[PDB]
Amino acid sequence: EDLPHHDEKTWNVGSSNRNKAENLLRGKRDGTFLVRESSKQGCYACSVVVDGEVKHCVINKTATGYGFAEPYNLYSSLKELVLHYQHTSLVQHNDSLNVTLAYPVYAQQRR
Repeated sequence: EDLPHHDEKTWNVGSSNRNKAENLLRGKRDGTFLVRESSKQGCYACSVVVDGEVKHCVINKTATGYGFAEPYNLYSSLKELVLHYQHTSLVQHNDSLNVTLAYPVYAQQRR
């Protein structure tokens, strides 16, 4: 059916505090991830949950920055980042993050 990626609130929880994020990250099966801001700083970051621990991936939008974007790959919008980040394995990070952003943190809850 429709994918919850079209919904920003499904993975966007910038309003959630870092401590609140732990609760959101806690109780979630591996694969679930959330996107949030540095709160007051313009820096962005998404946290993911792994069978091993909760992680805080960093994302940064700049004239030429976004977090995921290398000469080989270059994401123009965050919406595309979330879609591909679900098909990309985080293992590459710390060479031990065997997981893929599979479902938004607020995907199961809809208004």
